[PDB]
Amino acid sequence: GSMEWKLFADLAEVAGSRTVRVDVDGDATVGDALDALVGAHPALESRVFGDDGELYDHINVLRNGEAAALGEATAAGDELALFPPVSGG
Ligand SMILES: [Mg+2]
Ligand SMILES: [Mg+2]
Repeated sequence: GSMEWKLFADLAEVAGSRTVRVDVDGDATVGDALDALVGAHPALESRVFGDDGELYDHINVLRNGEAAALGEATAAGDELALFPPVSGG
């Protein structure tokens, strides 16, 4: 199904977009949807994933308003969000 990522702060700046539509498999996880996002906007890759290819602990991923693990299922119509940590103390 199709779903959309909303990007904020530094991540929206790096991607050059505040909203990205992705179309993933019916059994796609949030992690699969995240890989689709990065494929569309590869500049995000260094900000989202560590050297090990794992999501950084300090990146906040939401699915429909709630904290989401990358293993969570998705559904057509989902609104996913990525928030970075703030730069200030
Ligand atoms: Mg990398
Ligand atoms: Mg390495």
